Amino acid sequence: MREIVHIQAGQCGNQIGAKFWEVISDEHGIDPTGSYHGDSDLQLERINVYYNEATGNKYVPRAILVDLEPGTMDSVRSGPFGQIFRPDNFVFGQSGAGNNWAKGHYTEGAELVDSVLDVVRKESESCDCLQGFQLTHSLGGGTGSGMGTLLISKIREEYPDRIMNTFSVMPSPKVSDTVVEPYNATLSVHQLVENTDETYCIDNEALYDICFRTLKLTTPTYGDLNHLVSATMSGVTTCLRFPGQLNADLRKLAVNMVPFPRLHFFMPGFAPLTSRGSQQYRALTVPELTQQMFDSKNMMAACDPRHGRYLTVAAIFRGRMSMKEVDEQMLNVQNKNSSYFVEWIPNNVKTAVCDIPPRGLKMSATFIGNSTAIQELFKRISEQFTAMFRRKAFLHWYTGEGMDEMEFTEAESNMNDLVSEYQQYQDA
Amino acid sequence: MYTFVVRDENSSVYAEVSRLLLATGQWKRLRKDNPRFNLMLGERNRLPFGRLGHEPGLVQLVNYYRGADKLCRKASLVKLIKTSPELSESCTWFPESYVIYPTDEREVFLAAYNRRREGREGNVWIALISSEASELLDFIDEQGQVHVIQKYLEKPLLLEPGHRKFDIRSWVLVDHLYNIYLYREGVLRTSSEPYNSANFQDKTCHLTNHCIQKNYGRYEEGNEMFFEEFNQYLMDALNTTLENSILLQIKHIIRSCLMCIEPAISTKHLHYQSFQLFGFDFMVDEELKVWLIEVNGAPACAQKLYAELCQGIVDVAISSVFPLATSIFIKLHH
Amino acid sequence: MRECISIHVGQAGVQIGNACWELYCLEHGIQPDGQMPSDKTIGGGDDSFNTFFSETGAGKHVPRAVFVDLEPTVIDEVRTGTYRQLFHPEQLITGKEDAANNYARGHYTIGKEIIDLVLDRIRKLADQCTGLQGFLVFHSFGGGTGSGFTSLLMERLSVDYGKKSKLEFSIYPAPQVSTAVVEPYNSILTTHTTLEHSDCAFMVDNEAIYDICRRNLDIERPTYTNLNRLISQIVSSITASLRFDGALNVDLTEFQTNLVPYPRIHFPLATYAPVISAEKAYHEQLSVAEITNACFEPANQMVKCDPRHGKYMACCLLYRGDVVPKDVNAAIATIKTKRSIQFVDWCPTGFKVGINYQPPTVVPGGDLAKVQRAVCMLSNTTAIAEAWARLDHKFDLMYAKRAFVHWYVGEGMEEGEFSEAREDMAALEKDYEEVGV
Amino acid sequence: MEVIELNKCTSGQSFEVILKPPSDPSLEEIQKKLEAAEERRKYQEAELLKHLAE
Ligand SMILES: Nc1nc2c(ncn2[C@@H]2O[C@H](COP(=O)(O)OP(=O)(O)OP(=O)(O)O)[C@@H](O)[C@H]2O)c(=O)[nH]1
Ligand SMILES: Nc1ncnc2c1ncn2[C@@H]1O[C@H](COP(=O)(O)OP(=O)(O)CP(=O)(O)O)[C@@H](O)[C@H]1O
Ligand SMILES: Nc1nc2c(ncn2[C@@H]2O[C@H](COP(=O)(O)OP(=O)(O)O)[C@@H](O)[C@H]2O)c(=O)[nH]1
Ligand SMILES: [Ca+2]
Ligand SMILES: [Mg+2]
Ligand SMILES: [Mg+2]
Repeated sequence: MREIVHIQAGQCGNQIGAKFWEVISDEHGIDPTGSYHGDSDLQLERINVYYNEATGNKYVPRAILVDLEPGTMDSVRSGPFGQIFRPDNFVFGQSGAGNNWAKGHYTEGAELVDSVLDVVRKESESCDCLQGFQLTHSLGGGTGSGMGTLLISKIREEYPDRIMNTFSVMPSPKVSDTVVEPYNATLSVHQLVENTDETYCIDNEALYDICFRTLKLTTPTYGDLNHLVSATMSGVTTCLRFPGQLNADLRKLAVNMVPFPRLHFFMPGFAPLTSRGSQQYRALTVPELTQQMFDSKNMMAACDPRHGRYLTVAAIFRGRMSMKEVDEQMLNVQNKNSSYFVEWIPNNVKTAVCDIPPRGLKMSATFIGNSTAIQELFKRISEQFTAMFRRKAFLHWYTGEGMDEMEFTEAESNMNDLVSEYQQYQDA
Repeated sequence: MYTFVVRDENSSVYAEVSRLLLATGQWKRLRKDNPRFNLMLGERNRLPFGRLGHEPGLVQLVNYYRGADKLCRKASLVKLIKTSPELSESCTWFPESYVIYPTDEREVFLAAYNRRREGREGNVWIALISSEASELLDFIDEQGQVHVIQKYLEKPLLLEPGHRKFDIRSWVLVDHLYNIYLYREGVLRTSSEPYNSANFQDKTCHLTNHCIQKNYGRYEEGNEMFFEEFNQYLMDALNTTLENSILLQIKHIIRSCLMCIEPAISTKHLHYQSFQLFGFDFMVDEELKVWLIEVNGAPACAQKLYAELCQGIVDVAISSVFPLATSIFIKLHH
Repeated sequence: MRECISIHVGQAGVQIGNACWELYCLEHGIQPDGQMPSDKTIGGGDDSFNTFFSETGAGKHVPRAVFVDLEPTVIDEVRTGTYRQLFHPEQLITGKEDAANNYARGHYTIGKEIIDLVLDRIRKLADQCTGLQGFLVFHSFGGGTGSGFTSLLMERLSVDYGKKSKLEFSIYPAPQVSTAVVEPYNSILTTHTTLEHSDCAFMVDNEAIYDICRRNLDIERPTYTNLNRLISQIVSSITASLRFDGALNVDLTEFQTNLVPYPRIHFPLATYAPVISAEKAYHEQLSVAEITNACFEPANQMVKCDPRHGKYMACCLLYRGDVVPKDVNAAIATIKTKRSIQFVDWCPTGFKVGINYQPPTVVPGGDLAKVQRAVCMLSNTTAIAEAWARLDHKFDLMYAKRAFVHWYVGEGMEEGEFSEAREDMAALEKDYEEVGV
Repeated sequence: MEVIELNKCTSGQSFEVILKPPSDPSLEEIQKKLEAAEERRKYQEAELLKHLAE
């Protein structure tokens, strides 16, 4: 299986989504025209995973852009790689979702969703062998969160044997738009637990902290946060995009990473951590990459890895380096810290190497972990949800769109089940 | 930081070894079933040798030699001595022995019993100790399992004062390179009650086991005479050293037993590495002839010596493979 | 002359297939285009090599081979590779989507829809056989296709060709080069289902080959290419007696007869010597004594285990190069007095020896140096059960928490098949115990 | 000691040396298994689609 269909929803979804296509396009040698101007053949070998060929010979991203507002999509279209997207893959309403999950999922989103599925079907039909879908969205707003999870439900109904994966941005009070973000996040998680196969948890708390503590940026913008996201995203999709042995498609990644169907929320990690523009001149040694990629301070989800156990780990090393030194360092980490890797999944750490480094670095490592420490992320959202929900505060925004309190109670309970299910395996 | 697991709870020797390994702070202990160890201090029974040395990036080591039971079960030791060209029936430091079953060499045993009956020369045997043949065979089928019939040593050396029997325990460490190391300290395990040539029924004056004694404690603390004292004695009474009259023979026996099984048990070209501590039990007769009693695969030490020997185990068996940031052993040269 | 069909399943089976056939061509002087100048009977023959190669009127020698993968990438390499001309398109069979490292997906889901097509293309080769003796099956234990499709294929071959012999070459999983955490599951499931359908299986542990490549070839990080050239040398040692004139192991039936007294216990250990780097500048050539002695070193074995602590049921020595019986018997006499070799009571202590005078062929510019003499030992020893013990422990660890089981249940397999497969392995481990001490 | 069964040809030779003497499922049942599994997958899918219809 080859083709992945990419969907980006809402302001956050479309902003990280645009950056993703920007970064991977440069790696595959594709320019704003859709014209290849690269040297290596490794660049084109698996280009069909993400790109359509339309005679030119031009490469068109298999990408559908979705919003309930036109704003951020006009931003994308007049942005750097804006011309590359298929204009018919732009699907927008006018009325917005007002950071309201109920509007995205039930009222405004319901009005727009069929048009999105027409574009999904049109893209799915040109595929030799569709692998499945990736979605970029946030959980804190209304469109990416409410409408994004509506879309996932409808995509699963029409394609139940395909893999569904998400890059899901979790909200934090540190970088926050509205007080209702915990409501929107809890309702979205409930969906994600049932209808995705694999979810990369991108924690805005973590991205903020990395920017503040490590990159010495005193006031991080979304741009700074998204630079970390696009690097992580390029990293986690390396094995899908380039010639390679393991985690080479979406189903094989799921089979190695997900021991129990509900526990499919991954903590990504990246090394070296770099800020935008400002370059680093000294390449990292393989021992340094390996130490940094496993460091809590390189994690994109604000969870302490020492507070849990790793179920499974995938590690991707990028650049020209010694594969023998990689195996040794990877083996050294596990042997040194063996109590943090569950002993009932043997050889639960898999490593891949790709020759092509990302732009502006000679060496990089990407970490994908399924840790039971992710539970800290869900506990945090749960705490914020309950603080409001016990006084039913802000609920009228949701009941006004037809929702009952019961739906909140159920979504909370399911998220608490997920928490305690993680705790079960951290002690087994 | 080196790692290790512990799979034998009842081992005083290894309890002390781990305690020492922890106290260097360069060794970390893991849970029983974590496969990511450098060192296994394993179980006595059914040790999973098949699962060792298949962990990439880990040099693995275990404190047992697979196949050393050929030396350490009484039935197996007899078989090993009789059938190996290096030892043979011709062997002169092992008592005449026969292997006997209930539902085998019962036939060949009774044949040698009658040549003893010919000249009526001392015809007493062990299994537990009897004068007449058919009273031993009737004890055998009464019990269940397999056991050995062995010529009993009717003229032991007897310590004065007190007309006392004894046995010598020697501790031997065989490292991963198959160097054979004899711990310089041995121990004599003495009888307290005088030896009785004409009554084998009185059993605590004939069997020297440290448990079976507890007359106990009379002449030496806990029925344990150490080396300096026994040497002093042999000089004073018999005008000879421990070295000349006994230890030359002991060193010879130890090296013969262990050179014999070396091709069957060596881990020299294997994917994992082994060491083992043995306890060799020796009897000395009245002419100062040394006889091998048995070989113990999982021995305990003597209280006074736990510290020194356990430290040596760490020094020559463990740190030799896994070095950190004089000797108490005599190397037996083969 | 009696024909053999080779069946190569999944990535491992296909890539190893490529290496074997590459080597076969070099050994028989068959060119990339498929022409064989030294063959004088144009268009036919019943020479020993025709066991493996059929012929066309144009004089093309074509492998009696079928390649099957559930995904196209790897078979597409064969299709457009240097041996593109050798194979008929109908012999190269690909699906669209693979088994995703899942036994149940390879066996139940995707197996179902391709099994009839594969068996039909096998039938096309069988129809051209005057006297088909049976099958050589190459696959991994660890892959979804290698494990899942193979076991289904084996069940069906027993049905359609019940009289015919089936031999396996099986890649046993190693973490250093493995692609999936579920390989232990796939291995046990495929072994259970395949056990009755296989007459003789040669296991090759990737760990053992990986380490041979590191220690003896000085390869820092062995690739599949390194591993496969070594594996194909061992396979060619094993099949040489089917492809060359001789009186030992001349048909598939003789493999069971000579190597397998007890039908369930059908996994002989292969040991190979010597393995010598081609960029070793100065090499002192090894004698018959030295290479035969090396057959008793664990480091030279296809599976790391300890034959001193099991019992032998049979032992064949297969020499290539300048070797004469006298030097074999002399080497055996000396080795017998230095090593622990214990046969079971109900078998003769002894060796079946075969010598082919042509030294092993090496692939030009490959990793292996040309040697004057080499040997492959095939021994049926109980010690190989150590490899089952390892696999079973790993299976038990994951299954006790039912980790990943939902992937298999979701493909239509019942949970009970896990516990059934594991029970058969417990019985197998027991059989080896009873034979072995 | 004893060498037996010696066979020689142009290509090589074989022999035996002795050191010491001694002392299926049907086509129908397969079709059945593969269709049972298909039915279990059909049922799991129909359960999922019912739940999505709710
Ligand atoms: N020795 C060797 N092992 C291989 C090779 N290719 C894969 N393997 C091993 O086989 C296992 C993976 O199985 P594959 O054969 O790749 O899987 P497959 O049969 O193609 O099945 P799916 O891809 O799951 O459909 C792992 O243990 C690999 O290390 C090869 O060329 N040589
Ligand atoms: N052939 C013989 N002649 C004289 N005395 C003998 C003997 N065999 C055994 N003994 C005595 O009987 C005791 C029996 O101990 P033995 O070593 O045979 O078995 P065991 O396992 O109970 C003691 P350990 O725990 O040291 O192995 C010895 O300490 C020794 O004093
Ligand atoms: N990391 C990141 N987070 C964002 C970005 N834009 C918005 N957010 C976060 O996304 C959430 C609001 O959702 P948004 O995508 O703007 O609303 P929507 O358009 O209705 O889906 C809040 O948690 C914001 O902190 C962005 O560009 N990057
Ligand atoms: Ca011909
Ligand atoms: Mg917004
Ligand atoms: Mg495959």
